[PDB]
Amino acid sequence: MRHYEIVFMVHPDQSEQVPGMIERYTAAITGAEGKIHRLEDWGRRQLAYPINKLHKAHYVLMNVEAPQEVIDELETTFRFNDAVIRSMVMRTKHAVTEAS
Amino acid sequence: RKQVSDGVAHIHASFNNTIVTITDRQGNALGWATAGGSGFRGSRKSTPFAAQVAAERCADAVKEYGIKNLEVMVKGPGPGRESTIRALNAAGFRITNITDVTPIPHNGCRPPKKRRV
Amino acid sequence: IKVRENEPFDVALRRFKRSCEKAGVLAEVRRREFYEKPTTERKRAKASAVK
Amino acid sequence: EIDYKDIATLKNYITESGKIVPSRITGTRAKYQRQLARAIKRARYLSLLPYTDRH
Amino acid sequence: VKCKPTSPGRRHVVKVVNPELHKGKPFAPLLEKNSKSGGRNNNGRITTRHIGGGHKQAYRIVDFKRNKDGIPAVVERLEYDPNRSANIALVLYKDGERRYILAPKGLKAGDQIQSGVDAAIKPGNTLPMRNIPVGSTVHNVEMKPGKGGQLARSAGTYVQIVARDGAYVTLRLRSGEMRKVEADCRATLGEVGNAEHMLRVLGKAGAARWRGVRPTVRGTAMNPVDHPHGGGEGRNFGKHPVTPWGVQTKGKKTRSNKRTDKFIVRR
RNA sequence: GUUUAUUAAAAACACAGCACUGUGCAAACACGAAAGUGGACGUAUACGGUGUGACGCCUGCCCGGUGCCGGAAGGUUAAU
RNA sequence: GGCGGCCCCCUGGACGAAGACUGACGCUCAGGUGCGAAAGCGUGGGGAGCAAACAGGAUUAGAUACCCUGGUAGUCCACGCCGUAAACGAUGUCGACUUGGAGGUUGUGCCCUUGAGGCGUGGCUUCCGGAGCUAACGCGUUAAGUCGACCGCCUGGGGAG
Repeated sequence: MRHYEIVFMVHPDQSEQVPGMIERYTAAITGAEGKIHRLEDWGRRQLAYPINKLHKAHYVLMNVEAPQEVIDELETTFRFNDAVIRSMVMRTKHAVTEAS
Repeated sequence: RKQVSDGVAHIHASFNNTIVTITDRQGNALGWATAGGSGFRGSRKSTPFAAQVAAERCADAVKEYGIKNLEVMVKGPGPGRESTIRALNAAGFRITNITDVTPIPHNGCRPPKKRRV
Repeated sequence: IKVRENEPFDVALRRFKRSCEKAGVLAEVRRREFYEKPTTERKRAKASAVK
Repeated sequence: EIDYKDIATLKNYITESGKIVPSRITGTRAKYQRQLARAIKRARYLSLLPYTDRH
Repeated sequence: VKCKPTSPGRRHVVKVVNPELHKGKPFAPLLEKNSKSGGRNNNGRITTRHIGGGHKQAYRIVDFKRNKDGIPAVVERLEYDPNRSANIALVLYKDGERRYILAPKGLKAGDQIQSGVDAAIKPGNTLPMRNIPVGSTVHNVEMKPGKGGQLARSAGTYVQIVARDGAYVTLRLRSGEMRKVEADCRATLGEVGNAEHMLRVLGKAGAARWRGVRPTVRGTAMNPVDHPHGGGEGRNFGKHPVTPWGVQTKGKKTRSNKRTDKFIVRR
């Protein structure tokens, strides 16, 4: 229940794939019985560097009260996903529940 | 003979020489010249008079490709940092940007040590 | 590190990048770096500056 | 100032070279500055504090 | 030899410190499904493969193809094979059958053996590389995509799946890493079973090269009735190549079918 | 050791590691005119060159010449 | 010694505290136990960029050279005989030492927290203060001036590591 602040970057224009693909990431968190403090559609925002060439991403952030048994599974199912630009995980010093 | 309007000026400033290298708005060659190869080849070819003459002599050729304005791309400076910029603009090619991306280069690649010098 | 000039009569507004990135980055690196002996030297210099 | 909603209002402490200025200029208490330092860190790596001009 | 169990040679108390000392990998009888290898060279007639001495080949492990994919299985034993130094093991499949498989270092527990199109990523019989992740270890490789195992043995030859290379044309291996063969080939995972039997000398001799054969021992030295050299008096001293065919570098290949090697940096 | 019974009876040396080497595989070798049988029920840590001289250190150096070949900037000047 | 981003696991040391429970189970150590900067042995390699050797063009009173392109080893190390030299209060074990006063920092008790910290107060660290002690630089109580438990080293040139 570590309070994993996790930002993941998917492919920019797949606005119809992603609403369900968050359901295909949260599905690992509920399994754990772990729980979502915040969960943010950051949208088609631009990039700091030229990664995976379409100069934007579809950014998603969440703050999960979820155990260590999920995070190497999450890391895997972001990484094995050819639609995932980059993905990163911060944790603890309380929870965030306020949007960005 | 190209009517590109836009050029991209790789100003090799430099520590030993001066080569003002214009590519097009896409990335292939367009026009160029130098100090050392224009009549100077030795311990005398990077000088603030030479670095301005390199740019002016690059401009005498570059004119034929139909090109009015440019950016400046810095990826290896030296004597003199602003001299080759002023000298393309003097010779009428408008400097609308300076892109100072220049690789230092940073610690771990540790560039040539040479004589203690 | 990207900086316009406008109307470009060779304006020379390009000048403010001396603050660090263009100009300060040569403290370590020139041909060659310093390699040995620059680490306690940074804090040695703090004592020459008390004036 | 430990967390997000306040550091989007405190970008005044970024000097023009794109870096966080030494507090000599206002004079803050150590606890509060050392809080804001970690609020800034999470906003750096998450690009919610988008550090210097081109990024 | 730095792994465990390493099994070291004895103290200097006898002429044989090595060979291999491993307990727990010879068993009997030679179990129902088996066969042997035949006589001496007998090619018909003037034999071209030198020195011979060809008795006792002897028995070999009859399991090739190994295409039994998604029927799950479990592990009784592991053995040896002296033809390949290998870590070969007894795999009971839960339809109603026993096989002999080319398994890695300690694949027993009796474990969770199962393979195939999409169904598993586990320890797995023969597994299509197009269906599964990237990795260092691969082993089997059906040498062209329906033929059979390129490697019949787990002797350290790490053949390595690269990711998105050239439309499915993977592997990063030994003598030519642009071998370029399709991920429609089958893996098993993986290439380290018995390091120990091959990371050290077995002997000077041991049974592997005197009870049933002779190896090479001569070609150039003695009697000029063979090689291009060299008079006698212990002198030789000349220019003597491997005629008509060459030796210490030249290459031999021009054309052939497949012939996919593409860069082959040599040395 | 019983090894070239037949000059020596070893004062021959068959070991066995290995850098390089033959082949990305109808793999090298082809005995036979047609086998594809050795190697294979097998992969370049299987199998072959040319050898190795317990074991463990140790293999400085030195490219003038001649090997080994491998190449392509360019001249000698053939089928084409 | 010695690592520079952050994290999952084994979760070092600690060490700020309402206390509970036992009453010196203690300190400090030689032979040994672990650790062990430079280096050799590796056994198989992971085989950028730079640069000893490697290889020369060059500056030639000889360069057997330093350049400058090209150049490995050093980068680091699974694993383990590693002694070992510059890791100096030229210096352990420490309790009592209570003129002190000044900073640099860390945690924290108490304030109409109108406050730049006021009244406090240990720890981590440095500053550098009498009576003495005393050459000359000045060191001035935790510091060499008192008092001490030892596991020590200390046998003069040159004989030696």
